Amino acid sequence: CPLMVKVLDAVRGSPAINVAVHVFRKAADDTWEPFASGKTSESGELHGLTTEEEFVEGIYKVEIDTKSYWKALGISPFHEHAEVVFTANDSGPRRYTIAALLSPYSYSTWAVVTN
Amino acid sequence: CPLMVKVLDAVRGSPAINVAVHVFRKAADDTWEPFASGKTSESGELHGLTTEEEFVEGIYKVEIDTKSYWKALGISPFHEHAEVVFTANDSGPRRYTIAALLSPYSYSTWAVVTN
Amino acid sequence: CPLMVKVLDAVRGSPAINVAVHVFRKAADDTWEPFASGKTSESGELHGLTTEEEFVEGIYKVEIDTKSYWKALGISPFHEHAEVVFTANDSGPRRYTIAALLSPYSYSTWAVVTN
Amino acid sequence: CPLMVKVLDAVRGSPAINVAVHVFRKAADDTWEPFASGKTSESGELHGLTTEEEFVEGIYKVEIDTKSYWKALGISPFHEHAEVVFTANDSGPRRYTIAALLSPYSYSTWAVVTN
Repeated sequence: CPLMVKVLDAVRGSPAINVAVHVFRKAADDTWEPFASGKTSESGELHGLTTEEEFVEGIYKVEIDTKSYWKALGISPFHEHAEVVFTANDSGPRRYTIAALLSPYSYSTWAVVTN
Repeated sequence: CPLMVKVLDAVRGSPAINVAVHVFRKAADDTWEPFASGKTSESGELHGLTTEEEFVEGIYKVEIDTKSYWKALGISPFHEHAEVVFTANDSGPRRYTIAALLSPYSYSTWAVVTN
Repeated sequence: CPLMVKVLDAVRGSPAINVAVHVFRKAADDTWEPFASGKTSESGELHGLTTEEEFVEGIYKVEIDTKSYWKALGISPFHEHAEVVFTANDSGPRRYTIAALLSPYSYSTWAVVTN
Repeated sequence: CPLMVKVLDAVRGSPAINVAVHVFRKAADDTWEPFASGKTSESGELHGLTTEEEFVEGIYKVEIDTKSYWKALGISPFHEHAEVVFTANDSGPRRYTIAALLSPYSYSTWAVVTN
C-alpha cells in the first residue's frame, strides 16, 4: 500500500467517513489521467488505491470531495474539494500518507512520507 | 477588490513574499480559463486581482506556487502548489479573502467571507 | 503596539468576534501573572494590549477563550481554550501577531514576527 | 488505551519522534496535578499514558514539548510548547486521540473522540 488517504472532521472530532477521493496522474500530453479512486472507511482512511508496481514516478493529484461530505451533513461549505498535487517516487519508491483535516471554511493538509 | 489572497510562512513566522498566485475561472467547456494573477507583496498579500464588475458568480481556482517559494529558500517541499477551488455566490455584498499558511510538507487554507 | 491577537472562525468563514483573550507573563516564582486582556473586535483583532515599554523579554501566554465562543454559537466544542506560550526576544525591532483559526475540535495557531 | 497523543512534523513530512509529552489533571484546589507523561515513538505516537480506571472525568492539559523537539533539529522555534486543554469523560468514558502537526512558527491541533 504505497498511497493512503486519511480524512478527519474538525467540527465533529471524528474520522470523515464515506468521503469520495479521486487520484489522477499527469500524462505526457500534460492532462490529468484518472489513476485510482475510492471512499474513506469508518476510520476515515482509504487503503488499497494502488500497488508499488502501478505507482510509478510522476505528478499526482489527490482530489478529496469535501463539498459532498459537508452537504450530506447540512453544511454549505466554502471549497468545492481539497486538492493535493505532488511529485511522487522521484528518488525511488516511498510510502505516502496524504491527510486532510476538514472544516466548512478551511482545511489543513499534510503528507507523511516514509521509506 | 472583492478578492484578496494572503500567504504566510510557518517556518520563518513571516509573510510569504513574492509568491506567484494564479486565479482561474471555470469555463462552459469545463476547462480552467486564466482570470487574474500576481505576486504577493512584502505583507504576503495580493490585492487588485479583480473588480466587482468582473468577479461574477462562477467556480474559481486559486493556485499558489508554493514549490518555487520553498525552492528559493533551499527547503525541500512536498506539494507542487496549493490549490483552492470554490464557488463565488451572490448572497448580498461579499469580499473574499483566501489565505494559506505554508509549511514544507503541509498547508492550511481558509477563507474569510465578509459583507 | 508590539503585540496583536487575531482570531478567525473556520465554521463560518469569518473573523471570530467578541472572543475573550487573556495575556499573562511568567513571574520569577514560576507563576503566570495577568499582563493584558481584551475582546476581539468586529475584524477578529485585538489591538492595544501593550506598549513597547511594557512588553519586555519574558515568557508570555495568550489564552483565547474558545469554549465560550462556541457555546454562544450553540456548537459543542472540544477545548477549554486555545493557549499560545512563547518567549519574546529582543533581536532588533519586532512586532508579534499571534493568530488562531478555530474549529470546534481543532485549532491552528501561528505567529507572524516582523521588523 | 483511552488517551493517545500523536505528533507530526510538517517540515520533514514525518512523525515527530521522541517528543516529550506531559499530561496534567486539574485538582479540587484549581492547580494542575501531574497525571501521566511519556515520549512519542518512531510512529510519532504515545500509547499507554493511562487506563480506563485512572482516566476519570476532569479537565486535562496535554503539554507537548515542541521547543525541545525543534532545538534538537537546529531550529529556534516560536512556541515554548503546544498546550491542549479539555474536559474529558463528562458524558461517560470516551477514547481520545490528541494530535498536533508541528511547524517552527505554527501548530495545528485536533482531537478524534470515539465512543
